[PDB]
Amino acid sequence: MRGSAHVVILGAGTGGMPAAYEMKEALGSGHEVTLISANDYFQFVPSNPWVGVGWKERDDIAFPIRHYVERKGIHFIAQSAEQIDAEAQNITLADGNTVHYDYLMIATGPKLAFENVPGSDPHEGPVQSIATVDHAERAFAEYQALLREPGPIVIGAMAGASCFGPAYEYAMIVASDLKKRGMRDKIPSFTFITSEPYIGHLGIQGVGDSKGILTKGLKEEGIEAYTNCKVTKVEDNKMYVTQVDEKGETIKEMVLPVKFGMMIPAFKGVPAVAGVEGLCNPGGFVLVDEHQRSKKYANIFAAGIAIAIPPVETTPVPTGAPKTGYMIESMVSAAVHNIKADLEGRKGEQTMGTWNAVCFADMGDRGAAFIALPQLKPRKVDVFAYGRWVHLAKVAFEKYFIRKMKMGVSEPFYEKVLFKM
Amino acid sequence: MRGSAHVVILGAGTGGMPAAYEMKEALGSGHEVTLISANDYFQFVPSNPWVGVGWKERDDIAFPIRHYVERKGIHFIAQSAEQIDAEAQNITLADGNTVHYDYLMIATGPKLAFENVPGSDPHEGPVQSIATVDHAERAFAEYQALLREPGPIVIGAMAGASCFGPAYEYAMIVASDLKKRGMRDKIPSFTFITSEPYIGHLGIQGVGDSKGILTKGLKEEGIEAYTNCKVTKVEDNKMYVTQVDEKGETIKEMVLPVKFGMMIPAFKGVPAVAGVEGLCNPGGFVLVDEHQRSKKYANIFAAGIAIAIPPVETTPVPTGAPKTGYMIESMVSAAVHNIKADLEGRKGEQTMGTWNAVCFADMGDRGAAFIALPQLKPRKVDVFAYGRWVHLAKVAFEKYFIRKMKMGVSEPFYEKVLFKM
Ligand SMILES: Cc1cc2nc3c(=O)[nH]c(=O)nc-3n(C[C@H](O)[C@H](O)[C@H](O)COP(=O)(O)OP(=O)(O)OC[C@H]3O[C@@H](n4cnc5c(N)ncnc54)[C@H](O)[C@@H]3O)c2cc1C
Ligand SMILES: Cc1cc2nc3c(=O)[nH]c(=O)nc-3n(C[C@H](O)[C@H](O)[C@H](O)COP(=O)(O)OP(=O)(O)OC[C@H]3O[C@@H](n4cnc5c(N)ncnc54)[C@H](O)[C@@H]3O)c2cc1C
Ligand SMILES: CCCCCCCCCCCCO[C@@H]1O[C@H](CO)[C@@H](O[C@H]2O[C@H](CO)[C@@H](O)[C@H](O)[C@H]2O)[C@H](O)[C@H]1O
Ligand SMILES: CCCCCCCCCCCCO[C@@H]1O[C@H](CO)[C@@H](O[C@H]2O[C@H](CO)[C@@H](O)[C@H](O)[C@H]2O)[C@H](O)[C@H]1O
Ligand SMILES: CCCCCCCCCCC1=C(C)C(=O)C(OC)=C(OC)C1=O
Ligand SMILES: CCCCCCCCCCC1=C(C)C(=O)C(OC)=C(OC)C1=O
Ligand SMILES: [S]
Ligand SMILES: [S]
Ligand SMILES: [S]
Ligand SMILES: [S]
Ligand SMILES: [S]
Ligand SMILES: [S]
Ligand SMILES: [S]
Ligand SMILES: [S]
Repeated sequence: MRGSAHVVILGAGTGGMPAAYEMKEALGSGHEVTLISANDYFQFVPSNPWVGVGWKERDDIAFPIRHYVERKGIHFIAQSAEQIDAEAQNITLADGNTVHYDYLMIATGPKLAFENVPGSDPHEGPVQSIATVDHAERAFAEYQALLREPGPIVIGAMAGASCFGPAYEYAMIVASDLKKRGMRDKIPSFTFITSEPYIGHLGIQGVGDSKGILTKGLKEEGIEAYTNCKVTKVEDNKMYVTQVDEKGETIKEMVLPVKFGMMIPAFKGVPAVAGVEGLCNPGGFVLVDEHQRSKKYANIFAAGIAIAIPPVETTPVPTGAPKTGYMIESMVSAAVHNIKADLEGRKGEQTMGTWNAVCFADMGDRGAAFIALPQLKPRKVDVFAYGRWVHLAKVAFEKYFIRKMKMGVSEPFYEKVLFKM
Repeated sequence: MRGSAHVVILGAGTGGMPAAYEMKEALGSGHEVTLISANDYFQFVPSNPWVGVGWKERDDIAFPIRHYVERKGIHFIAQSAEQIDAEAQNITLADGNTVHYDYLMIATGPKLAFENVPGSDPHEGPVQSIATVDHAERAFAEYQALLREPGPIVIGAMAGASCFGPAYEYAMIVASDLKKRGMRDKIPSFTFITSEPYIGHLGIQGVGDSKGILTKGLKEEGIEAYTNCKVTKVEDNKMYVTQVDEKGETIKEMVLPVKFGMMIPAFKGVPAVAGVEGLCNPGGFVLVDEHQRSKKYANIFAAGIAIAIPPVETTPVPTGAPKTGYMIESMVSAAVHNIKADLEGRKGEQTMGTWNAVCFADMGDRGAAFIALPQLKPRKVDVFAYGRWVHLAKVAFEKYFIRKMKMGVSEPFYEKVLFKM
């Protein structure tokens, strides 16, 4: 309402949860902050690969949202948005109720585009997913069925994927768990299929010695690896793969039987968001300016995987650059600051800052991590690390983030940097 | 004087220069700030290895101090301190004049302890030094004499050394320059001798894959490498080396002819500082608390290589941990803050923060760098990087630091971190 703006945050994930707390803290008691999300619980996404191999349980990485945001004055609606009318500024929920907003912050993350590859939906065949805790529990169930009846394994990343780290991670811990169960030698073949132009490209043209280190890691585990691949269909428990060369010409086709599989799908924008006229690019990603404001609607902002970021490279098989946690939080922080500014007359000048990608993968006793910025080479920081300490950092960060999501965030978030001061 | 404290900074190096500017900025017009140093010019130390192989000239890395600090209100005395009387609070200069102080900040850096190894002084034999621009110009002159009359090369680090990075760097660029001159095949032998327990220990128990990467680098260049070595004497152009095992027992002795050599010496405290009764440990390093205040004299502070830092490890051949640029600046910043606090009644609570080591080495087209913290394992950050980007960062940092040393420093120094914002 006038003088008491209603700010709605769509999606309670890595960007949306923090955004709700920060929005409420920034606006105070004079404004209404409503968080709307498809699930009633928060999940810590980077832990999903561990759930998928049974090293972690749902209860370790997820928790009910309601009580935590409500005690901060935030209204919570555990309902999926089905439709967004940007003119009337109304959101239609799954149950048919309508929520009005004065400002909308879209943090809806990715639609997992299984439809790009017929048969690839986790519910339609042997190719599973670890993108969400629901999918990862199902992936683990299929992993156990593999343990009962050993057969070929295929893990990797589809054409259009932008999130390659977790595929390597999942391949490695699957291999590790198989060894730990004395079951590794029962596996007929273990294949890694990726749309990357080379191993360890990671959608960012490589970082540090990612290529050499990931190549050697897969070889150490007896995992045969194919790059420049796109999967055309999954059918009769077989994966039809087409491999191209630098100029997109087919250099071979393959048919791989799959008893147990996991391919990271391409990400698109979720339907309620993509469905908003003039809001998104053809992928369903929100077109925003440097202030996280939609280029079409001045009272719509976006952060997280939901926003569109221009490519800088074009690979033989389509691939995308990842949108990772630290950059997401900078997007959120910026959106909250600029919305508050709007409420108080000013144009917020805050931006996301420099593009960066940061990723941590835990293999059990040791981890791998990278940091790359900015997007294009030569970079200011281009590092790849491996060791027990990376594992310890992942464990520590997970504990911290989950606690923050329960206790609330003021907050210039990453002051997890005073481990210096 | 009372109500107008006189603050003296001893030594105009990596810590002392910034300290003088920051002290003056922090105290203002009501207090006198005097900078006293042995040389009338500032030099950028990390560039010395390049001078030593002729890739850089003195004029690229050094400049006259006087006009730059004087225009900030800082008094400059280009004279070495010979004696410090901590009771009377008087400093005796080389020319016999005496300077009184109310507060003294010691930033005198290392005494290069050539006396530990008879014959090892650059002026007494073939073993040269790249620790200072004076030494590096002499090292380069000897390098040219090697070019005229090829003979064996020995590069490395003495027992008690704490600064290993530059030895590896110097070995690598010497090898590289020899190749570029079509002179590499004329060299009878190229040996690397270190007190480290293994290649790439770096006095910090290794960082990232420093061991594997430095080992392979030396092998690539046809440099034969010996660890756990101490040099007992240099005599008749021969280096007498003793190699021990884990328990300090001699496993062999060697006599290496040397036409051209460069060994990083052990560092001690400079004589004027070490000579102050009760100020220093037996190495001549100032004993300070976490606030950079001498444990004996409350109006004496210290920062940089001059302070004592307890060992965390004890190697078969004595070695030390390095004290590098970012930690030095945090020491300086702390000392300045706590001295100002003292002037205004309070006890400054500011500390150096977490121990860390950061180092950059430029090989020409590509560089190697590391970051390690804290000192003891398992670390929070333990990274080793290599690439063209490391080279670009070194080049950039040198330009920045030198410019800052001319323009002055307010200043919470490392905001060379807003390459993010
Ligand atoms: C397996 C995996 C591992 C990852 N590892 C890392 C890592 O190590 N480091 C790192 O920095 N990043 C990592 N990422 C990338 C990225 O940080 C995460 O994907 C992150 O969760 C993205 O945050 P988000 O807020 O944009 O989307 P999400 O966290 O997915 O949140 C989106 C939210 O919106 C909700 N939603 C969607 N549609 C609707 C709708 N119509 N109505 C209401 N709610 C809706 C969803 O339920 C969800 O709650 C990982 C990604 C995955 C998939
Ligand atoms: C070859 C080399 C490479 C290095 N590379 C790196 C690097 O890559 N990264 C990094 O972070 N660190 C590096 N270091 C380590 C460290 O950062 C430097 O040694 C740094 O210069 C130390 O700063 P300081 O202020 O303690 O001493 P210094 O910079 O040596 O300054 C001491 C000053 O005190 C003066 N002085 C000494 N005695 C007296 C006296 N009696 N009276 C008056 N003045 C006196 C000296 O002339 C000098 O000006 C390098 C060291 C060396 C030697
Ligand atoms: C985070 C995003 C990236 C993708 C996710 C993770 C992918 C899986 C990683 C597989 C790597 C396994 O392979 C491992 O690599 C490193 C090489 O750097 C080796 O380790 C080597 O360097 C490390 C330091 O970095 C040293 O501590 C170690 O002593 C040395 O041997 C290991 O001996 C090898 O076993
Ligand atoms: C900064 C303090 C440390 C000491 C100072 C410097 C010591 C000298 C460094 C010698 C290293 C030379 O050896 C070099 O190492 C790296 C391995 O990581 C290799 O490079 C490898 O990893 C890098 C990334 O980190 C990739 O960009 C590269 O494509 C890959 O081949 C090079 O092919 C090899 O030539
Ligand atoms: C340029 C700054 C990078 C941040 C590095 C320090 C600590 C944070 C690690 C990165 C990270 C972030 C930011 C993060 O938000 C996240 O969760 C989605 C992770 O997964 C575990 C991460 O690993
Ligand atoms: C933990 C923070 C580390 C700082 C990294 C970012 C940029 C600075 C590089 C380190 C460095 C410092 C601090 C530094 O003071 C210095 O000069 C003595 C260098 O030599 C070139 C350095 O390489
Ligand atoms: S997935
Ligand atoms: S990702
Ligand atoms: S990734
Ligand atoms: S990631
Ligand atoms: S040296
Ligand atoms: S050093
Ligand atoms: S070093
Ligand atoms: S260094």
